[PDB]
Amino acid sequence: DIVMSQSPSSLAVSVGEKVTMSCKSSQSLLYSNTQKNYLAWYQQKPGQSPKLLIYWASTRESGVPDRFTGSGSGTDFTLTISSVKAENLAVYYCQQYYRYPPTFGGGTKLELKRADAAPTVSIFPPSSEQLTSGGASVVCFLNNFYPKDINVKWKIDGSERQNGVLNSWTDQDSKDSTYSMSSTLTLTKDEYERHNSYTCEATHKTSTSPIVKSFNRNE
Amino acid sequence: QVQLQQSGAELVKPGASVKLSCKASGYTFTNYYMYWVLQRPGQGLEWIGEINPSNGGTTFNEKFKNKATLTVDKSSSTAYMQLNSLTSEDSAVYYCTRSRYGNYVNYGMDYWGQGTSVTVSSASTTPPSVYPLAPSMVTLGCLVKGYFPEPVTVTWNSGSLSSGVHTFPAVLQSDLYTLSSSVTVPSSTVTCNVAHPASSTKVDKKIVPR
Amino acid sequence: APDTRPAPG
Repeated sequence: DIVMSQSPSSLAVSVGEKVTMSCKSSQSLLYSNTQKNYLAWYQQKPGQSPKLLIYWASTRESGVPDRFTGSGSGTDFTLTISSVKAENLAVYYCQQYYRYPPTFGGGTKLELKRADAAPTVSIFPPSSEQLTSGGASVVCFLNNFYPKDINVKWKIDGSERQNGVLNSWTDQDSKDSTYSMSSTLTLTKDEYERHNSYTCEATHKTSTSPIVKSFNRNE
Repeated sequence: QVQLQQSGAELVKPGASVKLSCKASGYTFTNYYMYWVLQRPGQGLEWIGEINPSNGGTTFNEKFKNKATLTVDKSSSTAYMQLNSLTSEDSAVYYCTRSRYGNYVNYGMDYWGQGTSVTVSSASTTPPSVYPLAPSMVTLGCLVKGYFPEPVTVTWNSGSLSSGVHTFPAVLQSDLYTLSSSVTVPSSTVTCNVAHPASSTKVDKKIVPR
Repeated sequence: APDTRPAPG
């Protein structure tokens, strides 16, 4: 198969910026002396089907504004949005039709740039309702941080714990352009009741030291 | 005018088959190759195969040789894709799509169906357990655990509280789904409202500080 | 050279 590589996978932009995203191909998509390059660009917004923007590397599908510009030749292609609008925030895929199977790139997601924001971090004991099921979930919310890169680390009585941890990340918020994350440490009820201190440590670019939130089961 | 109408969502057990449909209108069906494309949850796009609706000839991706069968009914302008020996790896949204033809290739998939969600698990319909998460501005939450299938809806005070809500994507834990919702409010009751339509479930948990 | 197809119809 031809492999289509898009860089970067994620790109933060401002309304009004010029934006270039890149697409590289493992074989030449240029046929001979025809000056035709067998490459297309698609847009996908969340919960919608993909929309064709560009084909033959540089020709725009009808009804696509000229704010979108395809170019390149052979193996190296780019898509440019000359003046980004909010309605342009999406994933963009490239796709070759030089050879079967047709193959897509991995996509480049366009997000909105904003000022850095530290996570608000909250930790929650298991409810007594839940302890009754003989499982025990400790939840930790990390809310309204920017940028989206973050790590959560769990500690039980001081000792890191990696098993039974489940994380869930929101897409960029439409109100404030932040991200949020939920982390859940899942234990048996027996194990939960054998330990006293539960800690949730967040590492984010806004803080030189981790953000630590804990509770003691007896308190 | 041009329209691809795909069939309803699908929920099936491992080893089953589905036959998805894709009714085409607004153009001469037989004059465009029909492509099928899948998108696994939170992932990219992958081509499955093509059918030439005028003679019914097909080509598949190596990866879907035995997985998929493509056909058409010309008299109803419908393309069909059947999937066999279904694993949970095959849970995804499946698109049918019209390609434009020119210079001897299909150069652009210009109209897409809305997609068809196929979900493959051996789980059965299960209502969620709903647990409270109790602690100037304060945050509370609501853990929604062990339910099948998607989705659930979470609201806070019956819609009253719309500010400061994060409902997180569901996550798979023992073939059943779990999600969390948080809500932030000032200092002085809050109630989370979970609906699981599949199990005719509505449940209101009061969040009791401390 | 591209993988080619005949026109549908």
